[PDB]
Amino acid sequence: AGHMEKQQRKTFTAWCNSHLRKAGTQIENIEEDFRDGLKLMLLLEVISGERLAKPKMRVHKISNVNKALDFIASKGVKLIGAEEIVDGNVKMTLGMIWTIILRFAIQDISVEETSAKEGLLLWCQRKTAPYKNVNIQNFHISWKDGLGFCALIHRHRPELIDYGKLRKDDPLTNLNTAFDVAEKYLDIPKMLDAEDIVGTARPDEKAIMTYVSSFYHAFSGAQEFLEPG
Repeated sequence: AGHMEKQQRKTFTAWCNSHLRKAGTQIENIEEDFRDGLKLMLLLEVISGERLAKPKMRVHKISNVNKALDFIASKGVKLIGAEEIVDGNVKMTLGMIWTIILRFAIQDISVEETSAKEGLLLWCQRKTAPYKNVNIQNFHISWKDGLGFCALIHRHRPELIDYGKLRKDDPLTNLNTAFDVAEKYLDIPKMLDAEDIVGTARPDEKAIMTYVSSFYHAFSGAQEFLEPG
């Protein structure tokens, strides 16, 4: 339970499905749908463009999950436990998906010889720097009023948002505007809940990084496989 888990369940699920839809499927319950490892394997194949080992019981689920872990390991990722994944351990399942997001969607981001998390932050800063009422300094409260998200969109597609009519003191509108526009026009699923952001002063960094990284991939064209489906 908890605020962190709630945000991660929403964001991670939406991110996974932005890619799984390319493979003709999707998960519908992150606490249950990776337990048999099939969808975990399919997700890895979609975002890497590589072919994993060929995929109904206990060790059958363990085997598929292990096939997924083997692939992750061959890509340099640390490594939770296969048993805990098969058993539906929420914390560990979310942690595993985060390691996948970090490795396959953020780690390889680079701007002005800066990479991974710092690279993504700098890209955000470069894109939003022109806007006087935005000041991205982190992956949490800097995005709370919603102008940052609106700025990322406006910098790439000025006709989608009338930036000058955005008022910092109406964050619900700023957030909903960016979220709806990104979903409709950019194919970036709503990974964040506007009302829930207004209700906190500590939005989850991993959830925010995940969502912003999708804007990077939607606009850069840097990594074909990471573009939203």
